[PDB]
Amino acid sequence: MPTIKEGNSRELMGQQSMPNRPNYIAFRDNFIGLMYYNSTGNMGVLAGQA
Amino acid sequence: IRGVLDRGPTFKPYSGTAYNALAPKGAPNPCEWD
Amino acid sequence: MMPQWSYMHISGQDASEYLSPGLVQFARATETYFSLNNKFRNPTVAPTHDVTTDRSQRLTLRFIPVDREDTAYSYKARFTLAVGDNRVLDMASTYFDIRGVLDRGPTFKPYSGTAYNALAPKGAPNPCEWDTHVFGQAPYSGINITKEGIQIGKYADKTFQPEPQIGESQWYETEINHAAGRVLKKTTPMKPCYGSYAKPTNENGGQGILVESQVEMQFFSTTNLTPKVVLYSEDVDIETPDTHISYMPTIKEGNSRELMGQQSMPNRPNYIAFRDNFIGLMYYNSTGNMGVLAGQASQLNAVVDLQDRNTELSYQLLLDSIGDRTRYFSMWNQAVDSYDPDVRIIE
Amino acid sequence: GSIPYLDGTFYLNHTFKKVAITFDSSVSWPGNDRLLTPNEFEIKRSVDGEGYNVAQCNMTKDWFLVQMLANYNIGYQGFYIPESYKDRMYSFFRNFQPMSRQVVDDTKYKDYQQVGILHQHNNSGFVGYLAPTMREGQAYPANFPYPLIGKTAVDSITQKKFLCDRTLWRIPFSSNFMSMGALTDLGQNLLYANSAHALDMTFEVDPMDEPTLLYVLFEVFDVVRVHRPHRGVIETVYLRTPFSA
Amino acid sequence: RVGNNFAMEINLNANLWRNFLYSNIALYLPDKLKYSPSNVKISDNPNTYDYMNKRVVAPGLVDCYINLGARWSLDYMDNVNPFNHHRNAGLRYRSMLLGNGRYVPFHIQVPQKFFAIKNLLLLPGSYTYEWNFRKDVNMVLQSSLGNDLRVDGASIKFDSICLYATFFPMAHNTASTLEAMLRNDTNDQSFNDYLSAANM
Amino acid sequence: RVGNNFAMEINLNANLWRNFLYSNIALYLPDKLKYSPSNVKISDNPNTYDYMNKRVVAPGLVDCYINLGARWSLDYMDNVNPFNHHRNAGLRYRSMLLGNGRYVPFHIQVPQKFFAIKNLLLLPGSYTYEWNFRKDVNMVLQSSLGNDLRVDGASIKFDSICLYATFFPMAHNTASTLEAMLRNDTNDQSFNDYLSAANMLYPIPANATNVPISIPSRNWAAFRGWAFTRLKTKETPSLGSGYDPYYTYSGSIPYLDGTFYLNHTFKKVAITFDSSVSWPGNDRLLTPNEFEIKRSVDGEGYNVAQCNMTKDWFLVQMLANYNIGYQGFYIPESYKDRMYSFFRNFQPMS
Amino acid sequence: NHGTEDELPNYCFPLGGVINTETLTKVKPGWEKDAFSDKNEIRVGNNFAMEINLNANLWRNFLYSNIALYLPDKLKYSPSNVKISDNPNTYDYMNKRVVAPGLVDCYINLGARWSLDYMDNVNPFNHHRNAGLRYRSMLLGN
Amino acid sequence: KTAVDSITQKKFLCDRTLWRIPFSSNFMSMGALTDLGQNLLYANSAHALDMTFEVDPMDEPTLLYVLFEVFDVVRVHRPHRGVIETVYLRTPFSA
Amino acid sequence: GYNVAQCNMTKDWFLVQMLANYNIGYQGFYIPESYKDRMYSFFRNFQPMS
Amino acid sequence: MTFEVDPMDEPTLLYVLFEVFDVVRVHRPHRGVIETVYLRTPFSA
Repeated sequence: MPTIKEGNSRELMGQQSMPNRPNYIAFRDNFIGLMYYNSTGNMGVLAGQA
Repeated sequence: IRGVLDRGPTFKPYSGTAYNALAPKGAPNPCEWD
Repeated sequence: MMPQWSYMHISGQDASEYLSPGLVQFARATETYFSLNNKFRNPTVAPTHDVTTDRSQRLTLRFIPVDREDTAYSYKARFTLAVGDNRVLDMASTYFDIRGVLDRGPTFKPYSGTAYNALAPKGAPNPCEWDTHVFGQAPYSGINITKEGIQIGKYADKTFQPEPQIGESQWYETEINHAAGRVLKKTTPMKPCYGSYAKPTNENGGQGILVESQVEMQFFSTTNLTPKVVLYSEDVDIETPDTHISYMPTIKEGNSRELMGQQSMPNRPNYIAFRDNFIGLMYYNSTGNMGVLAGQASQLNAVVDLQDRNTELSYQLLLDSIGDRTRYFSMWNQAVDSYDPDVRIIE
Repeated sequence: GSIPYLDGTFYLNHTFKKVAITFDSSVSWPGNDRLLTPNEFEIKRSVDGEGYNVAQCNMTKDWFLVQMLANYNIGYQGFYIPESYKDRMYSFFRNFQPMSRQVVDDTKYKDYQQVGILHQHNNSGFVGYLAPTMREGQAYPANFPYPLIGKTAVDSITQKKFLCDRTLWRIPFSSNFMSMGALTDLGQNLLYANSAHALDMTFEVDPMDEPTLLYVLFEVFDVVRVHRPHRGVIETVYLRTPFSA
Repeated sequence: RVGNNFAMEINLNANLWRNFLYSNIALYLPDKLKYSPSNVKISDNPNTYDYMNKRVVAPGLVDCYINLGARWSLDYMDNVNPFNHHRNAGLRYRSMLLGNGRYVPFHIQVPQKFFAIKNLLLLPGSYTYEWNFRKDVNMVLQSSLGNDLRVDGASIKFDSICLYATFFPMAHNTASTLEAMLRNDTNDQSFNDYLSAANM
Repeated sequence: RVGNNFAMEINLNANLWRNFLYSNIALYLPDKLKYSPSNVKISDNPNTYDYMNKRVVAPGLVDCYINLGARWSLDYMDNVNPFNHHRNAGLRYRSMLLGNGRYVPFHIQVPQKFFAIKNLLLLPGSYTYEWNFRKDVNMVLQSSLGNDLRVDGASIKFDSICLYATFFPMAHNTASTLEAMLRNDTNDQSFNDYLSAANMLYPIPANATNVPISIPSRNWAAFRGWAFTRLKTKETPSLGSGYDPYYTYSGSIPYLDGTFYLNHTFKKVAITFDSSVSWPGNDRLLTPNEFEIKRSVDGEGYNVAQCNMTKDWFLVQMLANYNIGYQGFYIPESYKDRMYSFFRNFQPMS
Repeated sequence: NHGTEDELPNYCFPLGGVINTETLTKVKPGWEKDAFSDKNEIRVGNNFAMEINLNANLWRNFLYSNIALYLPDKLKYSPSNVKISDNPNTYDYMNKRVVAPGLVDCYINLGARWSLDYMDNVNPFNHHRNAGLRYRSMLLGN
Repeated sequence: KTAVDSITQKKFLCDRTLWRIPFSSNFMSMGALTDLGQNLLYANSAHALDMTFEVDPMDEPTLLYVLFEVFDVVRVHRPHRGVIETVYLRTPFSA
Repeated sequence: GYNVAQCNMTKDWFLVQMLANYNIGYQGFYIPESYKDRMYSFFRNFQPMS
Repeated sequence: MTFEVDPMDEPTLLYVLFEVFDVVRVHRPHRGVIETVYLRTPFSA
C-alpha cells in the first residue's frame, strides 16, 4: 500500500498484489471429533430394550 | 449422515490466484484518476 | 491377582481351551466365510523366572584402551574385554566409539550454485571504478545532497548508509533528484556480482575496510552546478569462495573496462564424508595390521586373516541379503552408494 | 488444526531431557545399576556429555537402547534396521531423524559481526527489502552469510539434534525392557501385588514460551466381558487394571 | 542487427528454489518473527485468518542460501505443528473429497470406534442404540492454518442421520445353533482397548 | 499504449532440461573431451579439484537434442564410475550427517565385520581385543569428485576410542547353565564368511583385450564356482600393505563397496581343466566351447532380450541367480531380486 | 488443481545488471567540476526488470500439453490458411486441429480433485505419458 | 518423411552385480555344497585350471577381478574361562 | 441416501463389488490387503470425486 | 519459604543450604575393585 489515503491517485498505481494463503478445510481423519467418546455427559448407549 | 456445511469465507483450497495469474504483481489495470 | 485375571482373560487359557469345543469346531469350520476370532481374547503372559537377574548389573559397559599407539598412517587400540561370571556377551553388540576432528579441506562443497548473489546475471558486474572511470548505480532517493553527503532526515552514516538493499518502492518514474549509491574503489579487484562476497566490518552490514573507516564520497552532476548523485566509495575484502571465472577477457592484471566483461560460474559440487558402513576405517585382510582377539589366559590369537579375503565386500553383500539396503541408518553410516537412474541412462 | 491428543500428530518429542522414576519416595526404578546413568532416564545430552551419545546426534546410548528394545526387542544382540512390518507409521525408528550442522563460532572468529536481517544484503538490487515485493537496491557483494567452506571458511561450531515425530516415548515395565508378553514379568511380581506403592515421576523438558502439557499414558488392561444370556439382554463386565475406575 | 541480440537474464533454478522456501517455510514461521503491514487494515484477533494472511514475513529469513549444504530443520520450526500445512496430503485430500467450494451438502458414513462394541457379535433381540454428535466446528472441522472457525464463519447443520447394518444371510439352522452356543457364559465375548491405558 | 505490450520470450522447459543435462552429464564427461580455459590459471595435477573444476566442457556435447526420443546411456559415460556424483543420495546423506561445514568434530560408532567374531557368543573370561585403524584420508573419506584428498588438504585426527558392550541381564543360574553347555566341543560355535571366496586380481594393460589366467594344478573338492568383474586400477587401492603411496583417488571403491559398473565390457569366457578338457563341455551351450557374454551384429540370432546379450548367457545368469530358465523365463520374485542382483540391474538399450 | 506457489515475484534482468545509465560528471565542493573522467555511467534508481510467473507458466504448459491437446475433436477447430488432411484418423489431422488453451487453463476447477467430464470417455491409455508404451517404443530405438 | 538412412545399436548395462558361473551340473542352486564340488573326479585328484577372458579394450589400466567361490569357515572352541581356540578351514584354496 | 463412499455409487453395489473381489462386506468395510488388491482390482482403481 | 531482606542496588543471591545426609559406603571385594554406594537424604540425587 503506497498510501493510507482513500481515492484513486497516481500513487495507487504502485500498489502490489499477492495471493492469499492457501487454506484447506474439511472433516478430520476417520471423522475424529464427530462422535462423542470418553465424555460422561454425552455417553453413548447400547442396551437391550429388555 | 446428511447435512449442510459452510466452510466459510476463509476456505481457500489452493495457492495463487484464479485471476490474471500471468500479470505482473504490480502492473495495474487500465485506469483513470483525478 | 488370579481371579479377575482369568475371568477377564488377562491371564489363563487361550480361547481354544476356554471356549466350548462345539464353538471351537464351528469357528474353525466357518473361518473362511465368517470369522469369530476377533471376539475372544487370548492372553499373553511373560515368564516370571529364569530369564533376567534380580541382581545389580549394568546393561552396557565401556572399556578404555589399555594401550594406544598413534602412528604415521594408523592407529592401534588395545582393550581388555572382560566378560564377568554369570554373563554372556554377543559380539554383535560391540562397537568402537570414536571421537576426533576432521577437516574436509578447502575442496569440500556440499552444494550446487552459489551462496552469494545467486539472482545476479552471471556477467553483471559490481559497481566499480578503474583507470578514473565509474560504472555504478544510485538507488537511494534522498532529500538533498550537501558537502556532508546525502540527507536522510540528518545525514547518512557513511559506514553503512546507504544500504545497497534499499531502493524505491514504485515501478514508475518518480524523478529522483538526490541520489545515493555505494561503489567499489579502483583498489578493490573487479569480480562479477554473482558469487561476490565481502565480510561485514560493522554491526550494520557495512563491509568497508578498516584501517578507521575509509569511506570517501564522490559527487556527480550531469552537464547551476548541483550534484544529482553521490556515491560512497570504499574498499572491501572481496572474495569468491564458491565460484570461478567462466570467462577471462584478458590475462592482464589490474582493473580495466575489459574486466567488466568477465563471467562467473558456480564451483562444482563436492561432497566429502565417511564411507558406507565406515568402510576403510578398520584394517581387515592385511597381514601387517591384523586384529586381535585372545584370552589373556590363552594368549593365542583367535583372529587369523588373509590378504586373500574380502571382509568389507562380504559385509556389503551380507546386508543386502538380510534387509533393505535402501534404508538409512545413521549409527553405522549405513547409507548405500547410489546414482540417479535418469543420469546413468538418458531418457 | 491437528489435534495430537486425538489424532497422533505428535511433534514435540525432542523437547524431553530426562525422566526419573521413583517408587515409595526412596526406590529408584529400574535402579539395579542398569543404565549408564542409573538414577534416571537421560533422553539427550548437551555437548558436555558427548561420549554418552549415539547415532550421530544428541541422543544417549541408554535411551537409544531402551527405545529399540521397547519397540522391536532389538538391542542385546546388536543394532540394526528393524524389519519393515514391525516399523510402522507411528513407530520409533521410522520417525527418528538425527541432524547436524555448523555455524560461525561467535566467540572464536576474530572478524565476527552480528548482522541482523535489517542489515543483511544478498541479492541486493534483485530482491524486495524485508518483504516479498518488487526488486530494489543495487548490485553489491553480499555481506552474508558467512562462508563455512573454502580456504576462507570461518571458525565454526557444531550443532546436533533430532526429530522424532508422530510417535510416543516408551518405558516398559519389563525387567529387560523387552516384550515377552502383554502381561509383563514385573506386572506380575509379588512385590507389586502383595502391596500398594506410591509413585513419583520427574520430567525435565526444554523450555517453551507457551503453555504446554505433559501427556502420560499409564499402560494397563482395559477389558470387557460380554454376556448375552437371553433374547434382547446384554450384560457387561468392565475391568481396568491397574487404575480401576 | 549488428552484434548480438537483446537479451535478459534470469536464474530459473534459484528462483524456483526460493519460491519453495518462501511458500512452504517462511510463511509458516512463528508470528513473533513477523510484522504488520503499513497502511493496511488487519484484524486484532491473531486466531483469525485475516491476521495470519496479512502478517508479513521477510524472505531473507528463509532464503536460498539458508543453511547451505546441510540437512537441517529450522530451529524456529521445530516446535511448530508440522501438520498444519497446505502440503498435508491427507487433509488436502479430505478437503477435495468435499469439493472445491465453500458451500457443501454432505453425505458421510461414520464408524463406531468404542472398543466394547465395535467388533461385537450381537445376538437376536431389540436394542436401544443411541449416540451424541458434536456440532462444534473447531472440533468437527480441520483447517491447514488452524484458524478459529467459530469466529471465521464456518457452519454446519445436520439434516438426517440413519443407522445401517449388514447381515450375513446365514442359514437359519446354523445361525440358531451359533446363537445357542454364544448364549453360554463360557462362550462370552471379550475385548480390550487397543491403546490400553489411563490417560493423564 | 497503442498495440500489444512489450514482451520477451523464453523456453522454460527447454532451459530446465538443458540445465539438467549440463549439470549432471556434461560436467562428468571424461577429461579427454574437455579443454583448458584461456587466461585462467589451472593446476597441473589432474587428480586435483582445481583441475576438475576449471576444465571447461562444451554444452553442445550433451544438449537437449541429444539422442532425441531414445533411452540410451552415453557411450562416453558407460565406463565412468556412476557413483562419483553429486546425485549419489547415499554419499550426500553421509556428508550431511557430518554437517555443511569444512571443520567437523566427529563422534561415530564402528562395527566389527570380521566373520569369525562378529556374531560370536563370548563366554566368561578376560580377553585381549585389539584393532588397527586407518588414517589415510583417501581411504577413510569419500568424495563425489574423487579428487586426491591428500593433495587437497583433507585432514583427520583421532582423539579417543572406546569399546562398548551390551549384556543381556540373563538370570545367573541360566547363564551359568548355558555356559556349561557351550563349553563342550559338541556345542562349539561355527561361522562362515558370507562372500565365501578367495579373491584375485589380474592386471589388464591399457588396450589389452585378452586375459589369460593360469592356476597350477591343485585340489578342487568343494569348489563352488566363479564370480567376476572388472575394476579400474586407479580406483583400487593396494591392500598388500598398511599404506599405498600411489593411491591418489577418493571416490567409490568397487572392490570394497560393490559399486561395480564395468560388467558390460566382458566378451567371453573360456574355461579349461588340465590343458585339454573344456568345462562345462558336454555340448551344453549354443557355443559349447566357451561362455559368450555378448555378440556383435554378426551373431544377432543368438542374442536375446532385445539387446546384445546372448541366449546362452542370459540362461546361465537367470539360473545362477534364481534357478529360472528350464521352465520359462519370467520376472523373479522381488525378495530374490535384491540390490546387487542380476535382473534388477539389467538394462538393455537400443 | 491446488494452484501454484507464486507468492514471490520472478524477474529477469539486463546482462550488465543495469542498462539505463546516465552520463555524469564528477564534482568538487557551492560546487566545482572535477577533472576522474568527463563521462561516467551511473544508473539512477532501480534497474530495468521484466516480470514472469514461473510457476503459473509451468502449470499451464502441463495442462495444455497433457489435457488440452487430448480433448475430443468436437471441441477443436481447423486452422486458417493451413492445409489439413480430410482423414480424421490421420496424424496430420490430429496434429493440425487447434485447441484453445482457455479450455483447460490454470484456473480450471481450482481447488478440486476432478477429472474433466470431457475426458472421462476418452481412452486414457492413448497418451505420450503412457510409461509402458513409451518404454516399448524406446526398446526399439528413437 | 525425410529421415536419414540409419543404423541400429544395441547394448546393455549391468551395474552393481557380479557375473556368475556356478560349479553345478545344471547351473542351478541345489545346495551350498554343489554336486560337482563333490564329484570323485574332483576329489580323487588334482587339476590345473586355465581361464581366458575376452574384454572390450579400455584406454586405461584395469583389473580383472575373480572370486573363487569356496568354503571359508571357522569352528570356535571355548573349553575354559578366558580360553578361545579356533580352527580355520578354507577349501578349496587352503591358506 | 442410498449412495456411499462420498460419491454416486450405491451402497448395494459397493457391497457386491467388495465381496466379489475380496469377500469384504459382512464384517465391516476396510482397505483390502495389498496382495489381494492387484492392478486390475476394484478398490485399487476406485476413485470417487466431487 | 519466604525471605525478607534489605534492598540492595545490585543483583544478589539467596543461598540456601538444605541440611541432609550425604553419605557413601565403600566396598572392596577384590584386588583392584572399588564399588560405592551413594545415598543422599533427603534430596536424593
